[PDB]
Amino acid sequence: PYSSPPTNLRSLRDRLTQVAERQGVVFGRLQRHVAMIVVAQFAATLTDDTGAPLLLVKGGSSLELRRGIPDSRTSKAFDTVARRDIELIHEQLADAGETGWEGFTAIFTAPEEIDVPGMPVKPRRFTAKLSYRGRAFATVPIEVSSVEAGNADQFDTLTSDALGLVGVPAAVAVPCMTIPWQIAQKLHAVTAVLEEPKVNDRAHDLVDLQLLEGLLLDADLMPTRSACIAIFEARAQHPWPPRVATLPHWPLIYAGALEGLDHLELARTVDAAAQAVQRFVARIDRAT
Ligand SMILES: Nc1ccn([C@@H]2O[C@H](COP(=O)(O)OP(=O)(O)OP(=O)(O)O)[C@@H](O)[C@H]2O)c(=O)n1
Repeated sequence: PYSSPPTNLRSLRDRLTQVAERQGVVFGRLQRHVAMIVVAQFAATLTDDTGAPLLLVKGGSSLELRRGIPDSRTSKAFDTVARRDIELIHEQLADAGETGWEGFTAIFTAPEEIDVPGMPVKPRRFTAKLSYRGRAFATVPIEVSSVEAGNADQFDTLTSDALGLVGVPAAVAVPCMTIPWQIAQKLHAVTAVLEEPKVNDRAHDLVDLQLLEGLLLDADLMPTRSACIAIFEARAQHPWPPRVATLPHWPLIYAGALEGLDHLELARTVDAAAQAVQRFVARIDRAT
């Protein structure tokens, strides 16, 4: 246990290395995780007139927070749903990063519209360039999506002790989109059928959906069913409940997304994973 915060970036990295070995995770994953937590602390300063967050973490970053680095895929971005339009979010995020948090500071690049087949609204992507006490520490890709069907009306508050473990004591509170909404979105995405030149490549959703099933309590099954219906209705595309199919190019992609997750009970083949998520769909659909 450290008595005080790292005096500089060198000490922070040395401490991260120390915690990574003790925890048995890869240093670069832990460093990404810590940088994402730091970004979340800037994001958490964005609030409406009632103190409620303007930004909720979702996607792979949400799963990492809920399950831990060992039990989740590498998250590619700090992915969020936003209750305000991107220009306000960016302006307040940039101000938060300039003011800093526990010695960390951030510069945010200009947002850019992203293409993502199947979503009603194109998300915006940009980058946070984080420093620790004036030394470049890491860059965190950030993704921001519009609300959908009331998916930001509720949230959970996640915590990590990763920064405490390197001696940064402030409280971590990460507002996160709820598991029922997160299931609804991923179920829609993995079952969407794209225009025939384009093809659906989201075999990794079959991993995330198995991971989410492991988190869901039965008391939230009927909430999840309603959230699935709301998402499928709002998106005005294929109907609920969907058929969880696979495509011929998915096997290698599904195997890649499993990398490092063997200690879990995940379906070993992609077609087995599709049938397991199909069973999940049926369980959700019967919780009336
Ligand atoms: N048709 C789609 C595509 C994606 N998403 C949402 O956008 C997020 C980002 O998708 P992606 O870019 O593929 O990242 P992740 O799925 O979170 O994980 P990874 O990039 O590591 O594969 C997902 O979590 C999901 O909530 C969605 O709702 N519908």
